Amino acid sequence: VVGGTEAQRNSWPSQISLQYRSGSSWAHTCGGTLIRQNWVMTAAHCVDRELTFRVVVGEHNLNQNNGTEQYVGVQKIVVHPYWNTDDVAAGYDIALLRLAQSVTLNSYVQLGVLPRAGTILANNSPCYITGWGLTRTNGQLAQTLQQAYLPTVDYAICSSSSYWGSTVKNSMVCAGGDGVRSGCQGDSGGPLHCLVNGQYAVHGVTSFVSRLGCNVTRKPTVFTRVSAYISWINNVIASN
Ligand SMILES: C=CCC[C@@H](O)CO
Ligand SMILES: C=CCC[C@H](O)CO
Ligand SMILES: [Ca+2]
Repeated sequence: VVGGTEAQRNSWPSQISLQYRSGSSWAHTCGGTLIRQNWVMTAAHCVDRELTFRVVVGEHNLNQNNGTEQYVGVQKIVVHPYWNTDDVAAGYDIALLRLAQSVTLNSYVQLGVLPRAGTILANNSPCYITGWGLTRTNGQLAQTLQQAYLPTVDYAICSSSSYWGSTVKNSMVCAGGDGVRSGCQGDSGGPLHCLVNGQYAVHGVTSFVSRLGCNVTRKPTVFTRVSAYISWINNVIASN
């Protein structure tokens, strides 16, 4: 997250860190959202490669022991059937991971709330992006969980020539674009928490940003719209 501030360690309990084994050590690669004690929602492009993955819940500081972490392996990866690695702009950047074990819920580990199917947020709705991703374009990962205010930018506008144009679809949500705050490499798969009816629900899964840079004016961060996949999500967790 570029232009963010450290989050209180118990503000976003559904946030998880997706990591892969590099030889003998583990490295953070993406974010994700705990939606079931044994299910995690993330971006399909985060699990495109065939590597060994593990999920960490109740995490705050990646390099320090917080005394609240839970490490669990991933036994099943269900990528959306229409996902195409070479065409992220086509959408469908979403995947579901069945964890090898059910995590224990507590003050630092909670389930994220999903929106009602087909829900569209009004332009400029209040949302927050969270993650341990790059704090600067071509920079380095954040040690502590970062958060940033990132209001939505509706489709009509986001798909206009002055913004993303035809690269953005109605199955995506755009947020930010003030040239100061944004998601960045390492935040992918993470949540876009939006305040609706006095409650924060996960309306997006971080998908991509501009090739020019992370924080670019008129180039908001693009997210997979969760409300457009509610049926698919339930169908998967119902038969797996
Ligand atoms: C926050 C998303 C970064 C994803 C990049 O790979 C796209 O340029
Ligand atoms: C296992 C801890 C996460 C490591 C990070 O990717 C950077 O050191
Ligand atoms: Ca830690």
